[PDB]
Amino acid sequence: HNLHITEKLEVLAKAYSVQGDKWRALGYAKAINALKSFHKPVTSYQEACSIPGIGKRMAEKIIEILESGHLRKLDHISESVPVLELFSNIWGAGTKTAQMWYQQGFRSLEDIRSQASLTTQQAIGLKHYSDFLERMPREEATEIEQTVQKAAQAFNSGLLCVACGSYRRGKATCGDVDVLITHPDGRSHRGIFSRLLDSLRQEGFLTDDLVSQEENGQQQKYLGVCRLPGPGRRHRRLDIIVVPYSEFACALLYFTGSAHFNRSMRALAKTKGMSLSEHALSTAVPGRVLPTPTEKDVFRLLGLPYREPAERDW
DNA sequence: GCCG
DNA sequence: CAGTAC
DNA sequence: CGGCGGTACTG
Ligand SMILES: Nc1ccn([C@H]2CC[C@@H](COP(=O)(O)OP(=O)(O)OP(=O)(O)O)O2)c(=O)n1
Ligand SMILES: [Mg+2]
Ligand code: NA
Ligand code: NA
Repeated sequence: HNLHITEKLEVLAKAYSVQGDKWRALGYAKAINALKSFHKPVTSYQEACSIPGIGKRMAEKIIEILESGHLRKLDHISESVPVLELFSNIWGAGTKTAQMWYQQGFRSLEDIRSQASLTTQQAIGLKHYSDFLERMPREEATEIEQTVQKAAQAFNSGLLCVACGSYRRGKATCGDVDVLITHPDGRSHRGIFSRLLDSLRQEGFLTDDLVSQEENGQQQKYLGVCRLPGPGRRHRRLDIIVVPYSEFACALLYFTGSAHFNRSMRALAKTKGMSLSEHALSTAVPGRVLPTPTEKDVFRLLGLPYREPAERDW
């Protein structure tokens, strides 16, 4: 739907975000969404005030954009913001690191390459800078998930592998590939990361590891980098989680998202004296875990109608 | 920034 | 722990 | 006045 007030607001929101004002940025995000959810182009100050997520200050900005066709605050955004955005788009660097690099006089990725001290993660993020900002066709995400599934089912064919994130939400393109792995017997998921990752390494599929606590038998996730074989391939981000079957629905719901949708659902759980995580839906406090064999049960226990993954793309 |  | 990440 | 989702690695 709408509109063009949001276009101005998003510039401001991004400026707040990269500069580290996360809660103010959150407020803008919620306002921007409320605006995008409204059917009718907002006209009245009082109208743009009745909307949940819109207050006195967001209203005024809306009124100025309606009257003047401009938001004066956009003329006074710090000159640092484009460089902060450039730096924080390095995987493994966030606002704190970006701000420090900026304070140290760095202005370009060449500055970072030649003069900044990089964490192991950040060096990987930098060397794949363009690739990690690309989205892949969902056809490619299928190939990547199948690669993971084949390696997994090769040593335990009962392993259940499901591509989640934007892929499961049906998006045409994917930022990365998110794969959930579990086992219906409730125990054969334990300790498999070593075997799975070793297998994917043997064929040269994995190219870099970002987060992978392989000294821990209770490792929950792998975040890394892969590349399919042959010409015309880019490096793609790969995220794998391995979960016990008892937590399947909550893990699936979480990993499917969207992130915004997860936050909304967890917010709602709080209002009902409950707590929702990737492990379980509980009553609040620890608390008592509720039985959730399927995603549908999570919605039901929260008093919600079920939403298909494509309807969770918030 | 928003909200209770 | 703070930072960054999902 | 003061929280905003809930959680998993890293060093
Ligand atoms: N702050 C976040 C980030 C992610 N997730 C969850 C929901 C989405 C899932 C995968 O994360 P991403 O890969 O970042 O999201 P995506 O929906 O798959 O989008 P993209 O196509 O950009 O990867 O993990 C979350 O709960 N909270
Ligand atoms: Mg994803
Ligand atoms: Na980053
Ligand atoms: Na490791």
